[PDB]
Amino acid sequence: STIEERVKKIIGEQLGVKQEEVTNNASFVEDLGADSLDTVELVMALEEEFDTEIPDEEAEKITTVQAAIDYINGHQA
Amino acid sequence: GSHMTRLAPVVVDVPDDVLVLRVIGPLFFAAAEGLFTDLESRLEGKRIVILKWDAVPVLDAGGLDAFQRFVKRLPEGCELRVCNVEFQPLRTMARAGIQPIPGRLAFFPNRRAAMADL
Repeated sequence: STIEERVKKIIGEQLGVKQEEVTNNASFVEDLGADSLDTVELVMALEEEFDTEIPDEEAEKITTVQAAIDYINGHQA
Repeated sequence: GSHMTRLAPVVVDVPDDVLVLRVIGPLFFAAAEGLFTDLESRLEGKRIVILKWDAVPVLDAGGLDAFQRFVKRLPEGCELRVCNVEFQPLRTMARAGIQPIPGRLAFFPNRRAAMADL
């Protein structure tokens, strides 16, 4: 899979929604039925898969599919 | 201690056996110790205690320890309800595997949900 596909796959798994619904625009809470704990677990799963610690201030902004994709691609240091 | 982590009154109509407070400030060990010790003195005749944590930006390992001990020590028939847990404390508690405890500890997204059976 591509990185974008991998991010979407993980979002789908963590939030328990079909891959079809994990569109780039989608907000975890407003669109994909997530709550704040689902969101925390989702960030944790991204941290583990991509071998990176995400600071709280930045993690707090990962609230949509695109946001997650953008952070992963953009923060590889 | 500058008493910067504190319990604040909440203006809401509730039964006399329900206590609703905000926690304002970080729950680092030392501050948490003082806050939960204070809270324990306010529990007489209370069936439900609701803590809104919107203004708790951080919870550290010792602060969590203090929270767990506070919960362990709650009187029989008194349930702690915590709402509006922010990202860092929520991630901290998730990593620690904190779970609700029937009749003793429950979590809610917001005050409305925490007060829905009232």
